[PDB]
Amino acid sequence: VTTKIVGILNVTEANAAIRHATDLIEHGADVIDVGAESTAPGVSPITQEEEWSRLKEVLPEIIRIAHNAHVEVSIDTRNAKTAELALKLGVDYINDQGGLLDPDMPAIAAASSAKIIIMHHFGLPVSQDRSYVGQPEQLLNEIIEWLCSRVDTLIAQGVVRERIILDPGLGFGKLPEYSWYIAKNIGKLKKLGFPVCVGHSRKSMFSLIPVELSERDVPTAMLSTFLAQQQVDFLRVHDVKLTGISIKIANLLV
Ligand SMILES: Nc1nc2ncc(COP(=O)(O)O)nc2c(=O)[nH]1
Ligand code: NA
Repeated sequence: VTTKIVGILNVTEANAAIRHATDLIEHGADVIDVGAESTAPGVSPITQEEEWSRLKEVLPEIIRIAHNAHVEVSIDTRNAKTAELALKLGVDYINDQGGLLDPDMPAIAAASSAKIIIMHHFGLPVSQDRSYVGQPEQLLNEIIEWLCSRVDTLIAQGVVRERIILDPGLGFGKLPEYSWYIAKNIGKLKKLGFPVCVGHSRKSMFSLIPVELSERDVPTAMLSTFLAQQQVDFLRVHDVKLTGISIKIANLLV
């Protein structure tokens, strides 16, 4: 099971971010995903310029410390300019949570040879007015078509096919029942032949198993084990130690 641990580093103090990145490295992260725009339901969006001013103080040291430890760095942004600036600093992935919502994102990814995650959503920020209703199978078919259209855009604009990673965006306009349905059927997304990233960690989908937000890391790890068994290529998680345990258990079940 080649599943990589993508440790979440939210910077929404610079010194505290460096300490968190260091702890994520020491507990076994394969990638540090650095993000400065909270996408939580009540959050109003910040500008790309404000986003970058939060990142530019921490990203050089995080990149140095991670690369020194042979850990990669991902930039979690919907803005092509932020991805471009982060790429100049040396990050390894664009985690394009907007899924080419910025029309300049393909040019940035292609001109940088970076790996790119594109994540499905019903618009950002999330809204209860923009939420899927209907048959769960049809939702999965829609997510696949939405992602495939964006894959085509990237390849046409010069992004190599091997560098594209697909993420269904659990929770983004997806009520808990639908997010579990997608996770359970993640193999159908995997059958497209692209690496898959899943971001289930602490998500409101766990409200369905009455587990409140503060206690969700252990339930997250239970699902992490299942996702690792399905050969999901990247898990975007808060607790890197527990996720390492989940992947080792999946390996022992092969
Ligand atoms: N690729 C990807 N990126 C993401 N970025 C942010 C969040 C929001 O979750 P957080 O508030 O816990 O960071 N979820 C995802 C996700 O599921 N996939
Ligand atoms: Na590296």
